[PDB]
Amino acid sequence: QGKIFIARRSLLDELLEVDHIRTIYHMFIALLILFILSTLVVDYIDEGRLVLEFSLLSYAFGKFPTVVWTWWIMFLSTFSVPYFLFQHWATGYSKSSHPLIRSLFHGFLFMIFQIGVLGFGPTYVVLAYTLPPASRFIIIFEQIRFVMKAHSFVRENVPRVLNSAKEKSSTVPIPTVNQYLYFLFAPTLIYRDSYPRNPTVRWGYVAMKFAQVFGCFFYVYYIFERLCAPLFRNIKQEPFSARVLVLCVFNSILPGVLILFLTFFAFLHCWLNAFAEMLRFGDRMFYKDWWNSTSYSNYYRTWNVVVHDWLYYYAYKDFLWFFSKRFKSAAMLAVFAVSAVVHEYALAVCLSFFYPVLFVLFMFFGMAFNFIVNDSRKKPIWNVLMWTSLFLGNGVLLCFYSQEWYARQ
Amino acid sequence: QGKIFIARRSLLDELLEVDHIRTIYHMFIALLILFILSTLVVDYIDEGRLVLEFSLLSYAFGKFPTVVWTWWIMFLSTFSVPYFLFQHWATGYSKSSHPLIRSLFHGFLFMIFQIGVLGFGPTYVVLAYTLPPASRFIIIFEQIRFVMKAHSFVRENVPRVLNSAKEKSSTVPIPTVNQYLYFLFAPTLIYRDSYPRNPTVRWGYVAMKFAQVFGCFFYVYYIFERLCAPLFRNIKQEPFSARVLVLCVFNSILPGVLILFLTFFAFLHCWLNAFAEMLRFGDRMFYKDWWNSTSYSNYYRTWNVVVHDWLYYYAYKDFLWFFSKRFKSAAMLAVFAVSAVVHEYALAVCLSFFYPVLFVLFMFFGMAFNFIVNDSRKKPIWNVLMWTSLFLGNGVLLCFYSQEWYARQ
Amino acid sequence: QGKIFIARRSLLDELLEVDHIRTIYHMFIALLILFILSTLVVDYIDEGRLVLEFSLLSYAFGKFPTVVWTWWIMFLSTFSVPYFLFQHWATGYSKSSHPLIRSLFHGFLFMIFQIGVLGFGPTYVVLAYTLPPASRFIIIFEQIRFVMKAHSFVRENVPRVLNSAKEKSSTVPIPTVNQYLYFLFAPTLIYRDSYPRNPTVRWGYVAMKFAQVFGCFFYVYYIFERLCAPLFRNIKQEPFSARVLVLCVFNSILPGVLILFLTFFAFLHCWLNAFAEMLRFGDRMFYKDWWNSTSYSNYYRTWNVVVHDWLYYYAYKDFLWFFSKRFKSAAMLAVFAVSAVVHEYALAVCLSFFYPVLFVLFMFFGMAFNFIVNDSRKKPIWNVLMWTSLFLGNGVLLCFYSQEWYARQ
Amino acid sequence: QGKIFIARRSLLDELLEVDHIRTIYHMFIALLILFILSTLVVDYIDEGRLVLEFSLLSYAFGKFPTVVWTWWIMFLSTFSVPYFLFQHWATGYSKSSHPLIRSLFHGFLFMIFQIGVLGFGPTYVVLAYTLPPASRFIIIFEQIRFVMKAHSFVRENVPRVLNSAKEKSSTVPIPTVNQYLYFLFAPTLIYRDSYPRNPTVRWGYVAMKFAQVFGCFFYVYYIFERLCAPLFRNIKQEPFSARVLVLCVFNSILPGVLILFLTFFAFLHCWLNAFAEMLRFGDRMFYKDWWNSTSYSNYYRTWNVVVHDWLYYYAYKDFLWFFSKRFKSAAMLAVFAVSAVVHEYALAVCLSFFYPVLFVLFMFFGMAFNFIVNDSRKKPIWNVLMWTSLFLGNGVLLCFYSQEWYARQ
Ligand SMILES: CC(C)(COP(=O)(O)OP(=O)(O)OC[C@H]1O[C@@H](n2cnc3c(N)ncnc32)[C@H](O)[C@@H]1OP(=O)(O)O)[C@@H](O)C(=O)NCCC(=O)NCCS
Ligand SMILES: CC(C)(COP(=O)(O)OP(=O)(O)OC[C@H]1O[C@@H](n2cnc3c(N)ncnc32)[C@H](O)[C@@H]1OP(=O)(O)O)[C@@H](O)C(=O)NCCC(=O)NCCS
Ligand SMILES: CC(C)c1cccc(C(C)C)c1NC(=O)NCC1(c2ccc(N(C)C)cc2)CCCC1
Ligand SMILES: CC(C)c1cccc(C(C)C)c1NC(=O)NCC1(c2ccc(N(C)C)cc2)CCCC1
Ligand SMILES: CC(C)CCC[C@@H](C)[C@H]1CC[C@H]2[C@@H]3CC=C4C[C@@H](O)CC[C@]4(C)[C@H]3CC[C@]12C
Ligand SMILES: CC(C)CCC[C@@H](C)[C@H]1CC[C@H]2[C@@H]3CC=C4C[C@@H](O)CC[C@]4(C)[C@H]3CC[C@]12C
Ligand SMILES: CC(C)CCC[C@@H](C)[C@H]1CC[C@H]2[C@@H]3CC=C4C[C@@H](O)CC[C@]4(C)[C@H]3CC[C@]12C
Ligand SMILES: CC(C)CCC[C@@H](C)[C@H]1CC[C@H]2[C@@H]3CC=C4C[C@@H](O)CC[C@]4(C)[C@H]3CC[C@]12C
Repeated sequence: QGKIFIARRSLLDELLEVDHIRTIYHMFIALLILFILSTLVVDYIDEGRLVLEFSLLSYAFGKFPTVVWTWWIMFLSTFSVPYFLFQHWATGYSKSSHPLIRSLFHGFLFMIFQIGVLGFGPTYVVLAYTLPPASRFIIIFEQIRFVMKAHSFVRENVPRVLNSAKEKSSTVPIPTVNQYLYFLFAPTLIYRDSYPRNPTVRWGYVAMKFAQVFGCFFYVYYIFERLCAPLFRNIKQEPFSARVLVLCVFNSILPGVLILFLTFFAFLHCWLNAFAEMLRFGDRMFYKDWWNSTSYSNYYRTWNVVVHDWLYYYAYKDFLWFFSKRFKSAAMLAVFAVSAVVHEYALAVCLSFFYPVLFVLFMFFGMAFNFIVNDSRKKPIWNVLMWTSLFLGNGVLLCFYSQEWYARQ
Repeated sequence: QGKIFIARRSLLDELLEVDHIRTIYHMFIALLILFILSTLVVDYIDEGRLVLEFSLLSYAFGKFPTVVWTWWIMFLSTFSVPYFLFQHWATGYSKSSHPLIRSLFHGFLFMIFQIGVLGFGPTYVVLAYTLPPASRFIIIFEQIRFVMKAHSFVRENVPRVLNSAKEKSSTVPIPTVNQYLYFLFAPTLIYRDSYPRNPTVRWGYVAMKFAQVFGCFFYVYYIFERLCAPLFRNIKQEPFSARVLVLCVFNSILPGVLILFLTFFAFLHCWLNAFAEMLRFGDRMFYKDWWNSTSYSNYYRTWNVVVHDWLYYYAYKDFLWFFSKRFKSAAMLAVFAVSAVVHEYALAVCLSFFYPVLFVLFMFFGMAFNFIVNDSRKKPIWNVLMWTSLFLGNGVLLCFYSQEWYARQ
Repeated sequence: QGKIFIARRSLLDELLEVDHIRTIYHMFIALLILFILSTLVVDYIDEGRLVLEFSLLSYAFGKFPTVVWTWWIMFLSTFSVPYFLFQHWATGYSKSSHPLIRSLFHGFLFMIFQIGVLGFGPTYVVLAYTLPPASRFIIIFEQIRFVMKAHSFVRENVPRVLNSAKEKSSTVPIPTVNQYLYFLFAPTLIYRDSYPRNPTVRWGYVAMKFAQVFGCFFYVYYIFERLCAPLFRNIKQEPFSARVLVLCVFNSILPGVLILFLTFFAFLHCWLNAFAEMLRFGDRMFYKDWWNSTSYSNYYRTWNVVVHDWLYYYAYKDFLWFFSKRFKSAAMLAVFAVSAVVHEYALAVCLSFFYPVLFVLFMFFGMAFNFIVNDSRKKPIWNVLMWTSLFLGNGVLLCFYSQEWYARQ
Repeated sequence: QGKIFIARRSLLDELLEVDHIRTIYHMFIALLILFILSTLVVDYIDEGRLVLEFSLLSYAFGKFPTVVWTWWIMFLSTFSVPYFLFQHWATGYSKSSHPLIRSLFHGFLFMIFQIGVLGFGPTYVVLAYTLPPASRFIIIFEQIRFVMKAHSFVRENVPRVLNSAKEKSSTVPIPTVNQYLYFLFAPTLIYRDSYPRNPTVRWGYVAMKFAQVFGCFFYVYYIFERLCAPLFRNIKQEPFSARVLVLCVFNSILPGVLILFLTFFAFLHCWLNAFAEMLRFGDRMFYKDWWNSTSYSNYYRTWNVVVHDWLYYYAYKDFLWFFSKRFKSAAMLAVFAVSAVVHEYALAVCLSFFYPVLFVLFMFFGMAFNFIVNDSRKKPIWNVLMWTSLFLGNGVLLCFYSQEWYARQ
């Protein structure tokens, strides 16, 4: 039982040298160049000399030093406190000084840490110090990382000591500082001990990926500056829903499709592969072929495997363990709820306004796209119906939120 | 020396079942559905119940009886006259009734046919009897077809009779009229006798291809409303060239790439393979792998093979035969001159206005791109600069021609 | 039992080179020239320089785009639906998924196709969308063709599958779609597989036949002006039935015999042999020697063989199979009823007026002539009474229908 | 030299049992019946009871007894006088009582007989006794017969005695009364002695032919009564040549074609075969296949052979003998002149009015159709051009003459 790690290459890495997929890479590079050329020409003819600095990224990433030290103190807390609270179980169940009291005491001491440090601290600085929207996503992303890393650490290592406590006069297994610190930078949220590793670090591989991530970040910026600038920055007259909403949703698809592809490739594939090569890591199978998946049969699992496995093993299966067996119902509702609640919250903090049609779109449809679709469907038309729904869902998302953001200015 | 036919499949047809490119097929199907849904919703809320007749295709495909009018007279003339004039060499050089004068007499009669009946006839019809754009294109496209088919027939069969005439008292080779007629519907412009043929015909294949061509034609129509209509039909105020032109070119790039991909797949693969399957034809190498091609060194010989072969074998090589040896300049400029004038002729007749920037764009840059890039460079950066040049070239093409067409009213 | 095809030539084609019947060909050619010369001289002295457009054919062959409109939808439907419904018996009786109900279900679907798409469809088109006479006749003629072709396809191939179904675990015979399509253009309404075929095609033959059919169509047009126009177009005064009717019938006999001979030669021989040569078809016994035939005993089976065979094999013999044995009365009246109603239907739709004297003339006399004359009489006096009956019958037909058509305005 | 007689059957007699030409016989019988039925019905509804006697034939054949005795006295004169004048040469050149005087004396006695009896006598009775037009043709026809029979008798038998006169003490050959009287009823105008004869008279053959001649005569009457009655008996108003003349010529073709066929079959073939069988006669090759002849190459010779041979041997060849050799000019003009002069005269006597466009049509065109056509032409198109010219020539003839006849009443 549990996830088992096998030394594999990433799917898209081996699939980017077929000599037909490398074309699409070059097409997107060519479109990056043509975006840059267009923006530089337009900005040159509008003003005097060409724009030196971008000016959006200065506002978007505003008070950066306060993001650096709040990340540092969050990193120091999640490194020190969970490890020290678990190292307090060095005695643990060996002497057994009245069990049932100390177990739930240290359990409550873990919970007050989880809420007190990561619940308030990250939210307090972003809300109180009036940080800008793009810069706030970094703190919230890293918050959701470290709360997962801490709970994963506690949930996996407790079974070791709790099983080993039955054996009398035996050496208790406790994780060391080195391998836990290694896990806290690793690109997977499952085990603590002896990950499958590669022989040597290339260092040219990590350089090319970090260059692609940089190129992707600029692409995402230029997407919002040309695809989402002209029609959201400008509009303010005859505030009616007669036809303009359908066209605003329609014209926001083509930006949304590229944003979805860039946010995948930049972060999920390219950024994690770079850290998986820089720091020795062998699995690299953290996404799968969702491209030809039946709608939401594999798409749920195959999109992010690292965060899916987190939810599958420690939220879904632990819920099923707590209720023993036989539901396939409110357990499925609870894992969809917590996933939607984490998203709506993360988005709500950054723009400081609420209006989550996102939750209704994740709650109503996220159920609909699993219960009335099934996994056994094999017809290719269902891939079309997935890709229709994904296109429209993301287009409606980007439209309504960027409308709402510029509406409050 | 001449082209040698081998029983192959179209590379995309072979490659479309690899399970990653069938995604891209479903991506474009899904975008068609979302384009149809968007247009039907907008039309419903705008006017009445829903769109009954499309309104654009009614104007564009206007006087269609006077196109069938044209095509059938054009088909009967190009079937009857070229073969009958060549079959009149049955006596040929065998009798030798004072040769050299009768040969040039029949050559003159064939030239008078080519210019008077196909060069002047259908172009007089479309200009004299007023026809709308997209309807004229059928007449001029099918005109250029039958001019090539007629020239291909005579030029290949003259060497047979002349070589057979060298050795006197022999059975003069004249192709039977089932052959040539088969060629007149076959999807290649090269040989007469014994093409490679498949053993059976599927007919489910051709039904799927004509279904796709029917879907592509609509896709292309949907392109003109939801993708181009707003920015061309509407704009009529403040006639200045300050920032609007660069924006209009940039906004017209993204429809452009889709038009280029749809006109490629629909005609060159799907429609042409449908005829290549319905009729028994075995070669089906109408286009090579031009996706992963070096920039402009080989794009010309891998984009459209059937037209390239016609040019390379009958215009280029015949010019090199006439000038004997060693130019690679007069021949290069001659074939470019023949192709670019015919393209300008094709696109100048339909809209009845001239503005041949398309000619100078193909002449000036198309030379450079052949000569500065070379076939010796193998680095992938050139492929990026091909896609950059093709995206910009097509975006400038569609923008400027539409700007000019809509400006004449 | 069924018809057995043997490689023959058309009897007239064989007989046209006997050197005395080639005179009669030249007699009718010479009369065409003298009809053209007479009409051109009259038109010159009457109005202006000469007749530019014929004026009758402009009205008669009126809205011809909405006929191609019809024919192509009708051709695609009768090609696709009948074969696909029959091909759906690929599973057939081999699987035996509860037979007797699915067989009648597909039989019902085929009946709904036959009535709704061909019985009601084209007749609705010609009546709803107003069309002139001689243009409607094309739609209803080609309608009746595809109804017979569709019925002939199913009725011949059902015995194959049922006899093959008796012996289980065998390769179910289903005709390939090159066959049937070949049949759908072949000039006979009987078999599917392996017709007798000639070794080569002449193409000078078909050019001569289409030249003759083109000449015959005009001959028939020339008939309506110089032969009928004066006595139908003009007469409008003193509405009495005193002597004018007998004179009008007598004057309409001599055009009648020419119309009967031209409609025979042009369509049944010349046009049908042109298709029988252009396409490879070997039988060509579309009509026997009905010239020297006993009066009405065998005229029916020697006049038009392709329609007679369809009736005799699929209407007459199937009715005798259904009623088992011994009637020669119910079957005779049934086939007469089917033919006379279809003829009246064909001639009632085109002029939109009814007056079915043609039905009672075929019913009352056509019975008598079959029964009183018999196949046993061999005296030449009966042949005289056939030609007397046919001359009078056609003269009364043309007179009364034209009288009625010209009277409705 | 001279015509040589061979025992042959008539061409159309053996050709009327092919089983395809017998059809045309039955078609013309069927049209005879339908003509009779139409006329009897029309005459019944117009008047009281149906017409008992025809009434036209009573006027047409009026004073018949005076035609009988003038024929009798003409027959007695042409039998008695030429034979007695030639029997006066029983001495002839035997005693030779001053030759050169008696030869030209008896030659002048023959000429005064020829002119005095047959020139005046026949013309005198028809002009003086005011006989009707149809009845006059009998006297003129029989006049032209007996003048030919008499000149043929003299011209052929003179060479016998004139050659035999050189031999001394030899029996002179003189024709007997029996064989000359036999010749005077025979259906050929060439020899006097030992015609090729058949074994036995059938008597059923002559009965069938005389029945056909009677049926043909009635057909010719009904042709003039229905085809030439309604439009020539009636018309008298707005006497202008604007368009009516072209239509009157056009509508008179179809009568003219049947008149030409009936006057051939009735008289030439059927009437002569009847007398050729009744009275023993073996040649019967007095017409040939003119149906497929090149225009006026064989038509001149092949139409009537009996009257052609008369002109060829005794007018044309005797003229060529008198001028020795080498003309092919005024001899050809003279034989065309005498032939045209005999026709125009015969037609002029019966209607008593002159107006011969017939002579201009025989003189101008009869030359044109021999000198500029030639005999060596072999293309089938020339048969069409003959049959066009024959149709128009006879149609113009019947129109203009029957117009002129009713114009003078
Ligand atoms: C003329 C045209 C076919 C150019 O390609 P091309 O004529 O085939 O080029 P060539 O075959 O003459 O050049 C041969 C050289 O290319 C190189 N080469 C490399 N690979 C080669 C290969 N597989 N085959 C041939 N040559 C190759 C070699 O150096 C070779 O040298 P060689 O002379 O020893 O053979 C092409 O421009 C044309 O006809 N039409 C396109 C123009 C047009 O329509 N533009 C519209 C606007 S985009
Ligand atoms: C039904 C129709 C084919 C009549 O001909 P038919 O059905 O072939 O006549 P049958 O073959 O049934 O009659 C057979 C009898 O004819 C006789 N007969 C003579 N020669 C014969 C031959 N060569 N073949 C068959 N029968 C022959 C025999 O007595 C034979 O007797 P049998 O029963 O022992 O065979 C014909 O009327 C028809 O279908 N359509 C024409 C009607 C129409 O459309 N009229 C429009 C107005 S004109
Ligand atoms: C795409 C085009 C610029 C091009 C690039 C490189 C090489 C070639 C040929 C000549 C070998 C072409 N030209 C072509 O393929 N013409 C045929 C078609 C075509 C395309 C556009 C036009 N014009 C509107 C000019 C005419 C024909 C393709 C789609 C339909 C037929
Ligand atoms: C000539 C006709 C009355 C006739 C006599 C005897 C036997 C038959 C067939 C049914 C075997 C027919 N019918 C026919 O041949 N129909 C086909 C055509 C036809 C003729 C007339 C009409 N009408 C205008 C009723 C329809 C079709 C012939 C010429 C064009 C097609
Ligand atoms: C069904 C309708 C919408 C027509 C869609 C036509 C589709 C099938 C065509 C249009 C353009 C085509 C693409 C052209 C470019 C490439 C790049 C190459 O490296 C992989 C194949 C791929 C991705 C092609 C696959 C098929 C394709 C996507
Ligand atoms: C700044 C630039 C370099 C970033 C571009 C990111 C590129 C490499 C990413 C973005 C989306 C990706 C694509 C996502 C969808 C598919 C469909 C699948 O069937 C084949 C791979 C393919 C075509 C992927 C290949 C790589 C891809 C095109
Ligand atoms: C009162 C009735 C019986 C008289 C009818 C006379 C008939 C028998 C005559 C009149 C004209 C004749 C025709 C004249 C023309 C030709 C053309 C030839 O290539 C075949 C014979 C044919 C077809 C003849 C056959 C017999 C014919 C039809
Ligand atoms: C070229 C144009 C004017 C079309 C003419 C069609 C001709 C060739 C057709 C029409 C009617 C036909 C005729 C129909 C009747 C018969 C009677 C038969 O016993 C001999 C053949 C014959 C005489 C046919 C020969 C060919 C024919 C005359």
